[PDB]
Amino acid sequence: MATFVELSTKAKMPIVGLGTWKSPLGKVKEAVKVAIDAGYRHIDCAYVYQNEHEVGEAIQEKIQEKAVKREDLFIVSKLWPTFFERPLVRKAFEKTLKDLKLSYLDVYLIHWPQGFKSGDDLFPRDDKGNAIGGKATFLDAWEAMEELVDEGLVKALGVSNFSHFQIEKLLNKPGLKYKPVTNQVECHPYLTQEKLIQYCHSKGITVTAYSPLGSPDRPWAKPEDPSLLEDPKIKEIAAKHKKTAAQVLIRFHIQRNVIVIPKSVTPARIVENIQVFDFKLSDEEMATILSFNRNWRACNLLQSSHLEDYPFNAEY
Ligand SMILES: NC(=O)c1ccc[n+]([C@@H]2O[C@H](COP(=O)([O-])OP(=O)(O)OC[C@H]3O[C@@H](n4cnc5c(N)ncnc54)[C@H](OP(=O)(O)O)[C@@H]3O)[C@@H](O)[C@H]2O)c1
Ligand SMILES: C/C(=C\c1ccc(C(=O)O)cc1Br)c1ccc2c(c1)C(C)(C)CCC2(C)C
Repeated sequence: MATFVELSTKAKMPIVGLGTWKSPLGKVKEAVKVAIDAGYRHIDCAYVYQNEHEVGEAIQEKIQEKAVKREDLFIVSKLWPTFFERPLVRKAFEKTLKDLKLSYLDVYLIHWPQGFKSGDDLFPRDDKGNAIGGKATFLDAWEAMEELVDEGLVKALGVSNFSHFQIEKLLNKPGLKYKPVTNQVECHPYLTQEKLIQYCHSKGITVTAYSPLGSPDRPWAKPEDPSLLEDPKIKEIAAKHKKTAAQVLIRFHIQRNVIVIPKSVTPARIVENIQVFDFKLSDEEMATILSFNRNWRACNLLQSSHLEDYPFNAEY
């Protein structure tokens, strides 16, 4: 049973959620069911994961068997950047909600700030594999998303992979109806996001940490790339508490009041990843962990730097 981070809307977002990127069909349903049993109330989803239909099946199953009430679940999905054109925003959302078998989402995020070529090719790219842009912007998309909140289909809106410049562009848009309640970005001891977190918090925006374990199963991983779970200095701290490295990496975010969404389809690990409310990292331990900041991203497979609004060039 998790503590919470309060949003600007006063809604309570569970500080630990379940990630579902690359959760396979046939394992993700069981993953969601084990997580709800273990006390997870926050599930992080996306159109682009192409598994929301199986997540929906699992959620509905657990609501049916009285394991959990809808209003105690916090469901998040994301709009993919091939759907920034107004009518596509609605159609994309409708498929997401249809797949999830829900009547509303708790938060709906812009997945990525750069617009891609519009339509149902989710990864439009040239021969060399660089992304093909579209003319619709994240501001166009936000406009259409705000309707969903007007209609009660989404409780709050958010962003993902935005630098502070792009959040400024959003916050400083004349005639804005709803503000982002969270910015979901990569965060872990090698990418501590100190400036970005400070910025978001000062604007009443929470931060959701993705890839908190360094996404160890990412396909583009080189053995030279650092590994957090195998990091001796992380493992020292885990040992001190007789906890696992994974548990330390998750607890790190909790103690910064940052929401964190570790992904697993392994029942033992799903349970392990929420056993993080019975210990506390000392100040010196937090300081030590923060010192590991390398500014290293597990997640930037996007050959999209040539397009406008690329978020990762900025200092923060
Ligand atoms: N907004 C975005 O752009 C964006 C981008 C990336 C991710 N996300 C979200 O954030 C979530 C989490 O990030 P991520 O999936 O990239 O990587 P991650 O959560 O850092 O790591 C997941 C990997 O670690 C393994 N694992 C999980 N718990 C473990 C434990 N206790 N001990 C050892 N290994 C463990 C998992 O294996 P098994 O699954 O085989 O157990 C999986 O291979 C995603 O699922 C997604 O919902 C969002
Ligand atoms: C994999 C993907 C991005 C992506 C995937 C998952 C998540 C997430 O939230 O977990 C988040 C994200 Br963000 C992507 C985006 C653009 C492109 C590609 C993949 C490939 C590599 C297929 C070709 C080139 C382009 C640039 C079109």
